[PDB]
Amino acid sequence: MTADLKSLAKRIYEAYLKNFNMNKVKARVILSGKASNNPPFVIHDMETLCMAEKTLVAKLVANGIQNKEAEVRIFHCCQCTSVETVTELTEFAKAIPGFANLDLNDQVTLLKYGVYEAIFAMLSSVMNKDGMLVAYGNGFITREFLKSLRKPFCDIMEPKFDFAMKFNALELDDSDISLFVAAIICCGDRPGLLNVGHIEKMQEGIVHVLRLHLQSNHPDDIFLFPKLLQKMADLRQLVTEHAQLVQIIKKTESDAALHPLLQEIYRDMY
Ligand SMILES: *c1ccc([N+](=O)[O-])cc1C(=O)Nc1ccccc1
Ligand SMILES: *c1ccc([N+](=O)[O-])cc1C(=O)Nc1ccccc1
Ligand SMILES: *c1ccc([N+](=O)[O-])cc1C(=O)Nc1ccccc1
Ligand SMILES: CC(C)(Oc1ccc([C@@H]2CC2(Cl)Cl)cc1)C(=O)O
Repeated sequence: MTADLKSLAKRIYEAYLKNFNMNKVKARVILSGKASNNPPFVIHDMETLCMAEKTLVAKLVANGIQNKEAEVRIFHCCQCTSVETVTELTEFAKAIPGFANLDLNDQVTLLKYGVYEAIFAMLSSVMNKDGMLVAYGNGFITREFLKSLRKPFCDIMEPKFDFAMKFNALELDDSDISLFVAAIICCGDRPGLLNVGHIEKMQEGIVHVLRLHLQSNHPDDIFLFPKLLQKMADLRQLVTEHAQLVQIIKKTESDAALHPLLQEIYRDMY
């Protein structure tokens, strides 16, 4: 249990709560509705989509996407939410003791492979069996409407709902997700890592606080730590399959222009 570790556990917790505006507590209260009778605007078909797109009429006109196919509009603003999460993650990583001290090539490498493995883990916080919160909790896209899209777009988010359902069953709080996300970033297994030895030292410190933190917060889930280690493996597989589907859609779809920042991350990944 010790004391210095508890401080580190909360440095990682105070960060995250500061960099990620949408956490599990806020999301879990919206989906519960036990704090407001003003539910979010549900998006379950093309009509509700075009309605919700009436608000964001400026972002679409200036971006030249107003008259694009429905699938290209969704996975284009949704692509904009990941560019924001990558920025927040880059700042959250600074709170990880030892990360700012590593070589820039290693920092860029760790974030290059860990951003999406964490985007999908945190994405589960705003997901249930029927949909996921969007627009900072103001909207709610249905899990079925995303499947109703034409392939391959309909095969993009369904795997995320699959992981989220099994992941959310572990019943973690932001205190646990923070350390978990920190462990994802500190992974000495990423390809091309220079000082592969030091990063392993930094990962052991985080993974150790995570094991002790889970043992202290979820005392009855003896094997919660092994379960999370398995989830880290599934996230790596989930990102691999996802990144492969972006390259496929990047050439076979002449109307879906990938974002520049995300274009560098997906380059020569898996
Ligand atoms: C993304 C796609 C479509 C819309 N829309 O039809 O309004 C909105 C968004 C979105 O993420 N908006 C947003 C902006 C700023 C902060 C939170 C959410
Ligand atoms: C980001 C947020 C919202 C929208 N939108 O719905 O108009 C678009 C974006 C965005 O980043 N679009 C984009 C795509 C490709 C290259 C640059 C910018
Ligand atoms: C896509 C990925 C992540 C989020 N998010 O968690 O804020 C949202 C979206 C998204 O596509 N939102 C959306 C779609 C359509 C209309 C409004 C908002
Ligand atoms: C997690 C998420 C939403 O996955 C995507 C989805 C769509 C795209 C864009 C449209 C093509 Cl396929 Cl060029 C890139 C990444 C993201 O990275 O923002």
